[PDB]
Amino acid sequence: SDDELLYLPVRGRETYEMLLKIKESLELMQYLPQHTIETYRQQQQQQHQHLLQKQTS
Amino acid sequence: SDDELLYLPVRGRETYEMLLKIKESLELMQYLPQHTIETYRQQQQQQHQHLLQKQTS
Amino acid sequence: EDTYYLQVRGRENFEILMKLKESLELMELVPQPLVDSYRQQQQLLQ
Amino acid sequence: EDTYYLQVRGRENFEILMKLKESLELMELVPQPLVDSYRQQQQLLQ
Amino acid sequence: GSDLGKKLLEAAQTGQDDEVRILMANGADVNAMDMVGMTPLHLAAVNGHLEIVEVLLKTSADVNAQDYQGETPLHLAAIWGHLEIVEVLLKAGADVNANDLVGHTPLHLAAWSGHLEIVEVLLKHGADVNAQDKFGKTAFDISIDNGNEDIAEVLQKAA
Amino acid sequence: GSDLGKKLLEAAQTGQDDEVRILMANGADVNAMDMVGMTPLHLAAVNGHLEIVEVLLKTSADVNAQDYQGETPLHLAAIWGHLEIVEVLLKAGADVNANDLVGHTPLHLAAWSGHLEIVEVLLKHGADVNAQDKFGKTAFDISIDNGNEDIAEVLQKAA
Repeated sequence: SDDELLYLPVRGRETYEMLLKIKESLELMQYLPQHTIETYRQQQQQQHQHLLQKQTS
Repeated sequence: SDDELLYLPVRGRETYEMLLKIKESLELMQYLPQHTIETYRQQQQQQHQHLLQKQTS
Repeated sequence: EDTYYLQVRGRENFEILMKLKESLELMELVPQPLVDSYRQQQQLLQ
Repeated sequence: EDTYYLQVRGRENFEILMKLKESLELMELVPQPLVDSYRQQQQLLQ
Repeated sequence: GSDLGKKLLEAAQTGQDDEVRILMANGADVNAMDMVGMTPLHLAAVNGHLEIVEVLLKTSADVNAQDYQGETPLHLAAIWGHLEIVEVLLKAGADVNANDLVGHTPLHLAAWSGHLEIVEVLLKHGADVNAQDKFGKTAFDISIDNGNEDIAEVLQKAA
Repeated sequence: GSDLGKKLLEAAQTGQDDEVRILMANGADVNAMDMVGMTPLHLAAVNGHLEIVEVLLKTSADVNAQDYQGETPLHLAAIWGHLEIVEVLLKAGADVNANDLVGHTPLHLAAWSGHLEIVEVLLKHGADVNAQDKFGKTAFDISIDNGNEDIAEVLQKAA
């Protein structure tokens, strides 16, 4: 049994292309092994060691 | 005589909606008087007085 | 107040984002009735 | 190196952007052949 | 639609009187439409360019031309508060009761913006105070919403 | 498509062996498809879950099931370098020469990734070294592109 196939009407090339880059990135994640995800997510957890702040003076 | 009417095919609600917010913002600018634009643009020129930089230490 | 800073790589990328920053910031200055006419227009074209 | 910082107002807005940051950063790890299969698939559905 | 057409839209928008006259002399389309369907006359009305409005009104340009949203030059002179332009559009045969797509009359839009003198002129030319938009609202109903008490009372006196 | 179907896709992806067995016992669809058309067997192959692959291959699940891109579990075990999984898929009747939408065989994708042992196994099961993708490229042509000299020479010896 398949996921439901919906359609999204998009006014214009530019919005379409943008939504396509987005959809593509969300869907093709499915092809990644968890070893790859977990590597990514540990990379990301380690970015938190050094947190973002707005600097002053 | 009218501007050419092109159509942009968009896969999905989400990309469509995003491209619609964009198109809308680009088109509806036409309704603004130059006094309003020029006010905006002087506001923007004055933001340059204080430039953005990445802070350190 | 509600000003936000960001950073982008690539001159072409910066130019697109400045074009949209402009058009999105100016949207607040468009009288609501003309916005409503406009959104009416888009719905009619469906 | 080519890391970029940005700032967003609104928790819902941050969540969408974190979802897409994830999916866009992971795209580099998708073997090109499977990307090519995928884009082939999209063109066929036209 | 045409090169001179776009230049004339832009000259009308930016208040380039001599450019307008020269583009028109060279045969620029006075019915040129921008991306929202506005004519040079619309854009001259938006941007407050009275001389350019008067010039364009000496041509075949339709004073009651509708953009893609159904706005006439009189809608846009009204909302942006260009009293002189409102006056000459009305003299040139502007329909005082023209409806845009959501059923706004120039009176709704003068009410919305709080332009008192322009509400007065629109009433003087027979603006219909009992006209309802898509959302069932009079000029009055909108003056109320937008806290325009001066205009609220002028509108109630006329209904 | 179904609730148990999605849980089984996710249990297969995440290597939850007991969950897989329990979902299947409770009647979870073994042909459930994710958003790219992958079956639990595809996802077990991607993620290297040998036990889960062996379990699913004792069901009606099609070993040659194609996702929306034409990838079979053998394509994905091949590209991600899961030698044991490649071996059991081949034993379970995996088509060694299955084509995806751009004409990649499992051999193209093992070549692409530089998985030498897997190229060897695919040849051993009769991989066709003379197969061309959409872009006119053999396994060989791709080993060359991706600087896989070991695999380049194994492929040339077999053609």
